[PDB]
Amino acid sequence: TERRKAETRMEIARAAARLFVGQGLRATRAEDIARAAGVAPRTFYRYFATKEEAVAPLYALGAERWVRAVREAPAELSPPEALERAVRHTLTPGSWEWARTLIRLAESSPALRKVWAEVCHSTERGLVQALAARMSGGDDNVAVRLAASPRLHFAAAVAGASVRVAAEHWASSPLEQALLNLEVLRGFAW
Amino acid sequence: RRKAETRMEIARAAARLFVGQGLRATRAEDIARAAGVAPRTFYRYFATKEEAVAPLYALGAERWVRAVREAPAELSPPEALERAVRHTLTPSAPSWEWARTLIRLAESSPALRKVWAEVCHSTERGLVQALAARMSGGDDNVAVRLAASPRLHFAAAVAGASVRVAAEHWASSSRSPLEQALLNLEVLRGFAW
Repeated sequence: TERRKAETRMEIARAAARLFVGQGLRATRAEDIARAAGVAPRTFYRYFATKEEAVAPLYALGAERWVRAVREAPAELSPPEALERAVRHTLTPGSWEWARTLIRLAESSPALRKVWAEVCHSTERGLVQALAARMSGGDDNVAVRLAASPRLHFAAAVAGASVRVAAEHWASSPLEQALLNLEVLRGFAW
Repeated sequence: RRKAETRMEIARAAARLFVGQGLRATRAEDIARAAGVAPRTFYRYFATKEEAVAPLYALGAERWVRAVREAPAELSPPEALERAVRHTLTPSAPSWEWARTLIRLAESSPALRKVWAEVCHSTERGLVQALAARMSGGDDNVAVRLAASPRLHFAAAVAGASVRVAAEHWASSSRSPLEQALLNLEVLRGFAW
């Protein structure tokens, strides 16, 4: 593995975030982010095509924590339990306000909305792979069948949406909403 | 204005090429040539080759939202939702067959997946406005309250996902997206409007 690429990507991301909240997206330019990250423009563009794409790593961070929390939940737990536990772990504060502002920024920028939508959408497949495993009964072979299941694809989307929508509303106006939202899966044919 | 006309011409050109030659083989410059436009003009509208398909995707998504809005007023939201799904996912095979291919392409390209995810997500806000109006009782003032409702935001997301997921599976296998979408929607049976 080489996480150095990954290390540098985050450093740039954290720089972009401070600037976007500090000065706004329009005022901030890709070149300014590079300066802020203590790196050359050529390097910036090696990793990101545009200023807005530079936030993705921060978003990915929140989303991966959620998926990991589902995967790491104790085996004995049921999926909706695992889902409830995951939500609570992430969205009950471990900063917090800075998250609120970064998501808030997406409401006002199409380009940032794209990044946000893209990160959340990617999370879905991961989440299917987490849920599939949990129900798998240990057989990877049995699991792979379930991960190709449209029913599971939809459930994953609904769980994702429960958190994402809450987060979005929280930012524009999250725990209480996400949990309320999840209730819609109560009956779900897992 | 003109932008949209131009944007679609480029998009149709990209699509023909992606199916004709594949995504990797095709470059942004080739799309411009195909669209009868200079590269500078291409980049005026799109940052990358994959972003050029968005207008085609937007087309399918706007059909779905429009079908919710255009449903007869007397219809209840879930009825309106049911009507929209049926309209949106009941087929002009060349038009239906193209869609299947373009969505299929997303399964194999991360960059296209981004474009696909972004178009479907945009649809959500439009849909909340449509649903809010339906329940509005005509008062825009009463409507705006409902459009700020987190319960409605979630329901809109779930309806969107019901169609999108079905569409995605439809594209990847050798059926009707309709059956899956409706099945998926069942999760809103007795949702609180």
